[PDB]
Amino acid sequence: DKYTALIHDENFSTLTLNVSRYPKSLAYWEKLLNYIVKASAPICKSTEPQLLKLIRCTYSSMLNEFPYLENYYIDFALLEYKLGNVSMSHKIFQRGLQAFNQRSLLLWTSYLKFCNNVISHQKQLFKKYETAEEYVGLHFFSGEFWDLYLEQISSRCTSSKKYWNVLRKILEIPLHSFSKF
Amino acid sequence: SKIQVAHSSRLANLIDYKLRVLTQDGRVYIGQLMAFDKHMNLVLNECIEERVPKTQLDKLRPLNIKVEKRVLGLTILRGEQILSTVVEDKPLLSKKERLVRDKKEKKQAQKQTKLRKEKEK
Amino acid sequence: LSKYPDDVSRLFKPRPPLSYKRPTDYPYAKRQTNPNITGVANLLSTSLKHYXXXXXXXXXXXXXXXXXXXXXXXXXXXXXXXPNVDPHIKDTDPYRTIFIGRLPYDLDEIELQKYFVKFGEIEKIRIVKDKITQKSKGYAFIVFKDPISSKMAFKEIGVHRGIQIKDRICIVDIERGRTVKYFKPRRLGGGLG
Amino acid sequence: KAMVPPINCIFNFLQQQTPVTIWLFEQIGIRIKGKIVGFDEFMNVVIDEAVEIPVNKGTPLGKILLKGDNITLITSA
Amino acid sequence: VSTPELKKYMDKKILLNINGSRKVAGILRGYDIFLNVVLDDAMEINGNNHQLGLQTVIRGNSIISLEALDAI
Amino acid sequence: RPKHELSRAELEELEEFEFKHGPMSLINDAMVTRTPVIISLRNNHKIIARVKAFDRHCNMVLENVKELWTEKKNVINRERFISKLFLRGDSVIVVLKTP
Amino acid sequence: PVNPKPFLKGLVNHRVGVKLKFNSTEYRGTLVSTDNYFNLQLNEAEEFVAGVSHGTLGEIFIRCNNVLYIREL
Amino acid sequence: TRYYCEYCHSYLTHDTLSVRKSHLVGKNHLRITADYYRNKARDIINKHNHKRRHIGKRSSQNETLKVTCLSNKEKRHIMHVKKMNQKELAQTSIDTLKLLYDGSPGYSKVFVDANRFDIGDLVKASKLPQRANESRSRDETCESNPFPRLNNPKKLEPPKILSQWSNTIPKTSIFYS
Amino acid sequence: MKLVNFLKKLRNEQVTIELKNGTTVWGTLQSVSPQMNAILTDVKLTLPQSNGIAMASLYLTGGQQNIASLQYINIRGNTIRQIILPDSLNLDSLLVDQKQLNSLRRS
Amino acid sequence: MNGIPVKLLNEAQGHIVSLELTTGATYRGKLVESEDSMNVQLRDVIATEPQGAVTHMDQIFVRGSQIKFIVVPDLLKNAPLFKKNSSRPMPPI
RNA sequence: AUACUUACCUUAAGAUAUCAGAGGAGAUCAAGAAGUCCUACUGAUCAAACAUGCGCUUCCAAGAAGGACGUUAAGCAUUUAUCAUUGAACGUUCAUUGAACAUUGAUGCAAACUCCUUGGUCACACACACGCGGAAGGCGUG
Ligand SMILES: [Zn+2]
Repeated sequence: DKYTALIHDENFSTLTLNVSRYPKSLAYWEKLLNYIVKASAPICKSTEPQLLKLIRCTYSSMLNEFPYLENYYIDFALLEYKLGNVSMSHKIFQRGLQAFNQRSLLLWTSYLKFCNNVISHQKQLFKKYETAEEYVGLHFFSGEFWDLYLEQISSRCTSSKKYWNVLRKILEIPLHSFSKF
Repeated sequence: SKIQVAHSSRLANLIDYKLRVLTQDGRVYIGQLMAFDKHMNLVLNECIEERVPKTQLDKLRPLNIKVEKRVLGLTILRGEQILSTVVEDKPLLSKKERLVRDKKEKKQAQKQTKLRKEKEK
Repeated sequence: LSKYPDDVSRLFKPRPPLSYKRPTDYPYAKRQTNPNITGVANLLSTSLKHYXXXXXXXXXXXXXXXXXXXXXXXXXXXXXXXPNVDPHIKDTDPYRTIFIGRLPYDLDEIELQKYFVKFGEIEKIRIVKDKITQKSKGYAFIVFKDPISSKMAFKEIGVHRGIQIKDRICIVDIERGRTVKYFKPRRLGGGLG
Repeated sequence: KAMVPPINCIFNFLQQQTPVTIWLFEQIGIRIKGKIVGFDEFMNVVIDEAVEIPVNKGTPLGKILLKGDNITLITSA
Repeated sequence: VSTPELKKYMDKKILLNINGSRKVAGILRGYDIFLNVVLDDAMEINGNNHQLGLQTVIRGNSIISLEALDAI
Repeated sequence: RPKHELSRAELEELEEFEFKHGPMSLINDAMVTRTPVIISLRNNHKIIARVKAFDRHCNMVLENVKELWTEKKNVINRERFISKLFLRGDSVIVVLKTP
Repeated sequence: PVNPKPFLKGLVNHRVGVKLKFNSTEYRGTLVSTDNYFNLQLNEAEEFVAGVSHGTLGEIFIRCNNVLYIREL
Repeated sequence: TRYYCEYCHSYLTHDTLSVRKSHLVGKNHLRITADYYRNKARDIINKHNHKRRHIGKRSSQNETLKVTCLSNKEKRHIMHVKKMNQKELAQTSIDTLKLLYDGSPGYSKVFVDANRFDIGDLVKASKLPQRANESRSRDETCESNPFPRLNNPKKLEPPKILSQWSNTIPKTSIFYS
Repeated sequence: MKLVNFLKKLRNEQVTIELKNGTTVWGTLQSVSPQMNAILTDVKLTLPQSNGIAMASLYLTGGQQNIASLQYINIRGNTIRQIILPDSLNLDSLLVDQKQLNSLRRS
Repeated sequence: MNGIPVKLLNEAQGHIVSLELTTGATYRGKLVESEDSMNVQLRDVIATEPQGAVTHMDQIFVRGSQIKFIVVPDLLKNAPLFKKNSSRPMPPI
């Protein structure tokens, strides 16, 4: 009922017209965002499926309208995650990475901090870090990415040998926070 | 495994031994029992859990057996879904070492009670 | 994170999420025991093909104890059917008899008189002995001459029931061998206290 | 509102004498439909006018002391 | 002996997985010391839907687990 | 009456009276008159034997056990003689007693 | 009104029917006696393998475990 | 009956659920608790291995190298320095991307720690009871900060350097500020 | 009246044990627990003709190289289905139950 | 009362545990509150179905008698519950 | 540390060897209960700890045992990578709509390298037969 209650509120309609008149005005679209989610409930599976399809399609039009939004990639992927549908959240961050031609570190560190908790299979999970590493490892402020990777490869392996490889790989790279490593 | 388990020992005497407890599923848990109870809820330190797959089960039929191990570490297994436990490794420290260690633990415990009596004064 | 930051972050730092693949057990739809259960009525033939029965002999070992207990109780009841005809008991009034028991062995009858003459004149006194040992058993029967000093000897404050006759506390009753309706002695399942 | 615990709910459900789609434990179990005429603590439930219907022509059974553990689920049809 | 701690779920739409594939969604009207569970508006979800009457009560033997679909 | 509410040390006698004059009177009969009974078990093992003891749990000692079952794949019926057995009552489905 | 113990007391001396847990097997006989644990002792019982008689059994004893319900005929 | 709390070394006179919950949430219990767990870890890290080191039995040993011992004060000082440095390296995380994405349109939903939806309801629920006396949230849009270099942000912080090798830097940077 | 006490009279006696699984076990009883957790040294255990769960539960218990020879097996009570005593043993001696005797004298 | 293992489960409150269920499902998440009867309540739960999928519950409450085991974190290896000789400071009166 | 206030809670039961006698509880009815109960009483069995033996038995040094939650490694072989509705072309293909991890995987077969942790790398001796103290168990005695 709160779906239809959102429809029949005039605030949503006026602001909807404001926005659909103007695509690349971000600040209109931000109020569109804030109205939809803040006017909605605490978002769980109990909420109405029409409203959830609305939030999904809303961010999909957003994200395909402004493809260089890191934070709204994270916001759609995590809000979509809280419902469940982990496989879709993987598809979402991978759509984001494909929009950043698999670069730019923030999507990487957050996808990967996410991916620690989701994916279980070690060889593959480290392979995913490796594909991440050849794309955004050399990045100058990429210290958080490595720190993530080093704490991780310290956690799962038993032999230290795989960890020494990465330590010897760090210090060659000109990182910003080299000095922690 | 030629381990020669104590012919007159049960659970409380089996403490800190490395067990190979086996369940209703046929999964095996391997690790140091550090505690049990009346219902046979075990803790199992550094535990590794091994299955055989359905496919390797064909080779097991009437040999090298690709057992699948996941590593459960400190787990605390239940007395409902088990079958039977055996003993796989003896503990690290021998009977004299365990005995002297228990002596030291008891002396330290009596000392802590003396310190409680001192702070109570 | 939980309440305190330090060890929740650093010390505990739990397990990797764990690798999953395909189980061995059955995924609930078929956890069954045995729905194809036997149809016993065929086996009513095969017991004829099974064809003596061995002696149980342990229930016999318990049944010996049970039958011996019932037989000893029946011998008791045979002693229960088998006290007016008795020559030890004097045909006086039952209401003027006082019973004493828990008596020390070496207690002399003149001392029994001496402790008992305080209330009434005593008619007669029978202290009960074994007939084969002739040790004093430990109980005696007194008839006074009146009922009221037998009753005052039954009423016990500062007096008999609790008096220390030869450095031992004794027990002091009205005679109930003649008086009350259902009385059996110790041998016959009864007795008091 | 308030709490409606299972013991008091089945007693309310016993007074009202409404029809019952009662289910069973696993694939063998056959969905019984009846009217409750009484229960116990062990959830042995004597049900009245029973009709058993196989898992997806239901046949009557009369009145039944149904055993407690085999029950999965009480409903009002 | 101890009554379960479903007090937070007292009016919130929960989803039992019952037995291994039965999945029932209702509102937790009650619980006893055995996790016998009184649900309102049970709506059994098959992966097709089937509604289950006004009130229902489900055996605490058959119940494996339950999720809060409603926010807390 | 409730089980705690009975007492201590009545409880044994109340079980024993429940044994003599309850549903147990088939296993009561079988041990005292040594007639062979037919236990059907959960794993299709029909058992033809004479009963030595009873339990609250229907743990049953059995003497000169015939046992017999059915290998259905065709069918070979296999039998085994087991002279002194101690059988837990959990497997025991139905105790039939022949006259 | 009625509970399983009053219905079971009144059930005594009747041609009872017993569905076991398994649906393969059902015993139609006269009910002799029942405990507090609801064990069942019966007389001259009749098998039914998925419905059809494989014989008449005699005096018979089912454990409380395996029986799914008992009915009055 | 009695619930012995091994940390507090006190008792609960009769176990029930509510005194357990109220005790395990109790600040005294949490303090002695945290002291103990820290304490076990610092014991196990402090405790030397001291293996048996079964010495084998063995010409080419012609070279001899000088060992380097230290003073007992020097030992205790360098051990204290290493203790402090281990404690730093474990605790320290890397800020950067918080300070990097400060002005961002959705920084205040994503990095502000309980607006994320995934971990979000935790930090509200993990908030302690605040019985004693004495957020940049989703409302933030693009038009809050239109032009970040109008109202001066602080520069990017200069990167950190080992003091052990702080003497070996490039003296005299090109291009003074 | 419980019969576990019967088994408690059977330390150092050589039985076989068939389990609810179908595992067959040969080897002496060292003791038995209150709820019949029977501990058994000098086991060799066999699986008659098959159950895949029982195949796994057999092989994985070490020393398989299908008789598996094991030094020491504790077996849980709710796994023990039936237990075959030696035929040399006299049942008339053991079922006497000094506790049940004393209880008869207690009555 | 309890005995050592369910006392340990009472100890590991609010820390990342992993449960197998009898169905083969291995829930994983923070442990809100365990009971003595091993009914355990969990938060931020990531679930592995028997089919091989993975999902995310927020707030699960799994019943005790379908737990296959539970894994607590490693450090509880060193726990004062396991100390065999810790003497009791004069029980209450 | 002390005070005050609030919230919560206050008792599952029994036994600690077993069997047979000595004596007691010297059994409240005409010489006696039966039994049951206790014991620094005795006798027998059992359990636990300690000590000693066993001309006990087995295991203890580049390799042997165990592991890799490592690689070579996309090594080689095989298999699989949604359903429903509608339209069109000759069961298939394409398009639209609606619903719900991973291919460099997964499974099988190995093989090799590297690495890891443990152990009396003991004492004696280096020779032509047919030792003490370690570690684990079994038995015996006290
Ligand atoms: Zn505490």
